[PDB]
Amino acid sequence: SAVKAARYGKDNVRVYKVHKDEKTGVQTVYEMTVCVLLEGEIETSYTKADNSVIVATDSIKNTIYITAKQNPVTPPELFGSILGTHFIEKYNHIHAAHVNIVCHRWTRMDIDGKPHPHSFIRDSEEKRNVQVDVVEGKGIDIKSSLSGLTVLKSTNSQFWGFLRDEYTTLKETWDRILSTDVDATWQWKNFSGLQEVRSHVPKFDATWATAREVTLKTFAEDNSASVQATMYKMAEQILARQQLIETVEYSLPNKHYFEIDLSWHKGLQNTGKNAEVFAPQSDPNGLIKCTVGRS
Amino acid sequence: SAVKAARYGKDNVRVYKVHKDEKTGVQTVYEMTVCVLLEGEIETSYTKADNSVIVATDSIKNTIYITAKQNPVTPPELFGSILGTHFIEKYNHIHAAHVNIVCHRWTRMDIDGKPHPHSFIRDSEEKRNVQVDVVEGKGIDIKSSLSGLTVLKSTNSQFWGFLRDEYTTLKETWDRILSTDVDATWQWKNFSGLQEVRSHVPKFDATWATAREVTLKTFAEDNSASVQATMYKMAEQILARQQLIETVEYSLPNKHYFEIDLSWHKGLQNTGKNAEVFAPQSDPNGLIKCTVGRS
Amino acid sequence: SAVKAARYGKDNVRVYKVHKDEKTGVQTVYEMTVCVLLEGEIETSYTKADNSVIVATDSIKNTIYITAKQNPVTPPELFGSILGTHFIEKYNHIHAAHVNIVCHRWTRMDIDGKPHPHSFIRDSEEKRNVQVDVVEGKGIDIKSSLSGLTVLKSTNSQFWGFLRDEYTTLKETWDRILSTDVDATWQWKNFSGLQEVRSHVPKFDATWATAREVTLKTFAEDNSASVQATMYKMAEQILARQQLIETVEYSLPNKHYFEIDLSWHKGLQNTGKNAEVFAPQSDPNGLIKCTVGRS
Amino acid sequence: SAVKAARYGKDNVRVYKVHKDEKTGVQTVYEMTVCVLLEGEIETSYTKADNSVIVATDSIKNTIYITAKQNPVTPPELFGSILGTHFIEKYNHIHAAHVNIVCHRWTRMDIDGKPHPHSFIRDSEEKRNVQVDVVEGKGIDIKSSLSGLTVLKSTNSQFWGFLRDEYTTLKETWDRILSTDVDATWQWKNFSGLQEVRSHVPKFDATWATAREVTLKTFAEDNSASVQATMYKMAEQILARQQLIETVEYSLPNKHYFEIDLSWHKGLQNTGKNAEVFAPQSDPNGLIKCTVGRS
Ligand SMILES: CN1C(=O)N[C@@]2(OO)C(=O)NC(=O)N=C12
Ligand SMILES: CN1C(=O)N[C@@]2(OO)C(=O)NC(=O)N=C12
Ligand SMILES: CN1C(=O)N[C@@]2(OO)C(=O)NC(=O)N=C12
Ligand SMILES: CN1C(=O)N[C@@]2(OO)C(=O)NC(=O)N=C12
Repeated sequence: SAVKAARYGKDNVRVYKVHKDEKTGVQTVYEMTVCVLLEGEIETSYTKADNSVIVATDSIKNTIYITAKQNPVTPPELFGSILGTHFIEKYNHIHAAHVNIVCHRWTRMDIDGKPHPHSFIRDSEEKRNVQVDVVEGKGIDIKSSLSGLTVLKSTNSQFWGFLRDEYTTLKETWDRILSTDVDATWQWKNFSGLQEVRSHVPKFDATWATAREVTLKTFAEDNSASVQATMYKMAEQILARQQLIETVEYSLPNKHYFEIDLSWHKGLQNTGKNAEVFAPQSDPNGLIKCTVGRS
Repeated sequence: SAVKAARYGKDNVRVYKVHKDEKTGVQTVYEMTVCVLLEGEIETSYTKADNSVIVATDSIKNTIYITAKQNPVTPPELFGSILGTHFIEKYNHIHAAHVNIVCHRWTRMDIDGKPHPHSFIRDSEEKRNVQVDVVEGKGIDIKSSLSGLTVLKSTNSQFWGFLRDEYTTLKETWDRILSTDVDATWQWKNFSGLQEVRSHVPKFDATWATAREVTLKTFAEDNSASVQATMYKMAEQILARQQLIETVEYSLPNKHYFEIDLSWHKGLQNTGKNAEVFAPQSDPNGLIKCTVGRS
Repeated sequence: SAVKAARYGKDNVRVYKVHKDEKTGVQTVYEMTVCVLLEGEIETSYTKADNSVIVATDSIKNTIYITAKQNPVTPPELFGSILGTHFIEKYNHIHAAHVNIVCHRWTRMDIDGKPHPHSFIRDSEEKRNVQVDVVEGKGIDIKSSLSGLTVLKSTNSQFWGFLRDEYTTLKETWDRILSTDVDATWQWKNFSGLQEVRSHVPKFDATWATAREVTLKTFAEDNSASVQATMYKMAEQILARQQLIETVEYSLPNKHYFEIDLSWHKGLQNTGKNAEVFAPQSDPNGLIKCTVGRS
Repeated sequence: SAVKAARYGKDNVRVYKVHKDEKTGVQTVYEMTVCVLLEGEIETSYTKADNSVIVATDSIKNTIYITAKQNPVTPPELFGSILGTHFIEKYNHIHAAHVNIVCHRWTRMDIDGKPHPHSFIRDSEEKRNVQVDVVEGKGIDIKSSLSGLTVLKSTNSQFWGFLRDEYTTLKETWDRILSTDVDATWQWKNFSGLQEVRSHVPKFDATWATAREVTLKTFAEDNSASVQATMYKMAEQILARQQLIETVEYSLPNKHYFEIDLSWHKGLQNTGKNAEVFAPQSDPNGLIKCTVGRS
């Protein structure tokens, strides 16, 4: 037997941080869930009971809190890069750090039209994420994502002209509901290290905002031929708007809303042109995935 | 043995309905989860295998869809009252109908400042609920609620002067974080029947909006002495603003955010006046409940 | 405005306790989730910012751990009664304590036929619960329950002879699948206080075991006319086997498994006598409730 | 822009199947959740609104049910291989099929010592899974797994001799609780196709049983130096017992149970040798991963 791969660390580290602007009195809050997994010359902790090579996960946790105290937690791409870099630089025998951050929404409350200085609402379960892979000698690989953005349109979605064989029962449609939970990931050009990441800091929030805006506008405006066609349009637009992105991945469930034939009851018409009441289906669900690159 | 209480029905009925304004082309969507449980002269289905008295739960489900097709689904207080009334009127032997409705948010999308005619976002997991108890000869009892409204304030919360004995370790504080998930219920005056409910229809959306506005404003603005003191202020204001409400119930978790002493690491100061990084606690949680009435 | 009802306390207190038999070396583990809510002369904490009457929920939490250290945590009926009694006796102004306990399964591992002295498995998500209401001057009300016992039978379930009207589409059946998640509660005779509870300690584990055995045997053996008929038989048997139980409540979802007509594909026969492949339905679900007493 | 990767299909397809032994009258039930995602010459569905190349996910769903009707659903490695092979053989332009199966437990009920012919219990939330990747011209890659096996031992776990620096607060221990949720995956030698899979059918159930037995025995019996050391022993034993496995992956959370110092209350001793009452921690959690191969 031989250890082919190993990684270990602390998952589900909840972190809150506040910034107090002293001039205005305005407070701003950040809340995240952090995972750090390490790789390196750790095989003997598995094979020979050698704990000497183990940076305890408890210590990893402490390190997350200390790093958040000493550094900005925004944008998450930066925080993750600082955190990951710390582990590979501090510990001679650690050669990679894998940092996952889930950012939770705390949106400033509006009270009688005024933004409140220190009151916030969890306005959506939509997340902003980063995956930061810091690898000794190969730089910093960042994947940024938004997830849990749930949307629905009541018309201007179609699905016809698909393959029909002896397995096919689905009727072609020129007018359906489309509902989905958007998971979109954009992968940055490899960064050489922390300096290069810092040099692009403004681009992170700007590109997240662009990706979200493009997603919503394209979903709302595309008279959709299919999930496939619509998601491709989103990706192509994001790529066109940020040079430093290599790939965009979308993963979209097709959350079906079924017509209910009520014609058995007093000839009630609730199908086709007359469809008003639908049965949202919990399961099963279509799952449509695309990775778009440049050429 | 004797059956002391019995109720039965269909739970977790997902319902979507669309309205198409033909003039403007504007579509509006409603999505809910419905539960209907019936009571009446049904004991023999339990005691003597007598299925003859059972309105099948499958039929209850059909009835929910048919009622949604034939009637407005908004406000939910009205829909629930219509639905409940149907069962007690249609079936001689059914004497009560218990209708629970969970309303899911589908907020119209804004695209370049314009509200989109047929595109929506699940903008929050916050729900609007009704419990409608239709009881033959005793009228219609409606409890309206909002739930899953998660809020946080970073200062202007205190907790001091509480009882201290040999079980007490908690330090008094004059500045803490307060975070909660608001569950608020307002119980209407008994309605004699469907006519009286209909006569008050506008009051339902208006009172829900008031309850939500009061909750958010009071939470944001109250320099809180405790959860108890703050929630009481919310309730008293709602009662003052709608004559037809008898009681308001609040149920508020105290979602603790703990200071992290980092003084063990290079004398880092992260407590009291210097507290920036906190550990949100998953469990356990305070749970504070209040029912406020008139006198 | 006037406070009509108030209660407050600590929820989601996770507790583990170990017993070490010194003779055998055998260890036994208990794990629970505890909620304690208090009532009493606490109105002024809500109405006048008077924290002086508040036993802090943090102190309630400490008290739960101290009580578990000083007393047996089994049977949960006893532990809950001790815990609740403490609050009403210690604090002059607290007049009721509501104690909910969820017991998690940690079943001893069998290794080559031998029970292992200190290794356990979470063998089921089935829970054993208690609700203990300790009310100053009115004694101790205990409701014991099992929940999350998920069962399925593949035949010997029927449902025919139900009411058929213009809302009915369900076909009568003489052979279906029946699947359910059993929630059963037995309510004890009021106890005068802690002495009387202690006097009946053996009855608690014995009655839980009886209730579970009766549930499983009756479910498995009853050629079921309906959920209603089967659940009544369970309840009547439990009542017959323990004098000190006043009522038994069952709450049973009907988790539907639908036939799939495949006759459209090469005349495949998968309905009625030929039904092999079924679609388990996530939602909606029947919900059947019964409370059985004595007469 | 150019599509670099694409896959699409149906997720969360719930499937139940019954076998009726006519001789004995014994029924046996299988329940699973199935995901099938396809790859192939499908780019134009994304880039040119060309639905002609799309095998509708609705058709994929139908195909899952038809395949379950026509073929054994056990072992899941076989079912997945049949299902995946169907898509690449039926459709000229589909070149890979990715089949994920989650098997749910339905354990036969024991009634007075007799196994019941048609009554089952969900005895654990532990799953048995397969991932079957059928790739045109490269054969069939099967990963088998067990997951959600939650275990706890109350002693004979240690953690000392780990790295100590200025980030370290964790005290070395020679006696702790160890609790984990076991996720173990074994990757089979590549199979050339369906014939070779069929030739090894007995090995699938046998190897799953071995992996589970080894996991439980090693966990229970190892006086653990660390999660790392213990999980390695499990993997090495599984590899030694089945020639046709290439790699074994374990992913183990370290579910912390914290000592509670009660010495502040009347000098109660509840730490070290006297630790009886512990606080199970929801989060954060260690996460320890290992892939073991041969050499
Ligand atoms: C109705 N429907 C399918 O049956 N397949 C799809 O995924 O769900 C698909 O491939 N494209 C769709 O947009 N709509 C679908
Ligand atoms: C810190 N804390 C308590 O210990 N009790 C309380 O509920 O959580 C309470 O009764 N009131 C509070 O607002 N804050 C609390
Ligand atoms: C098929 N079915 C119903 O439609 N109603 C029931 O609850 O689900 C009911 O009242 N009794 C049943 O056992 N079966 C049912
Ligand atoms: C106490 N503890 C750590 O702090 N790191 C570990 O993962 O949780 C680790 O690396 N090994 C352990 O078994 N125990 C741990």
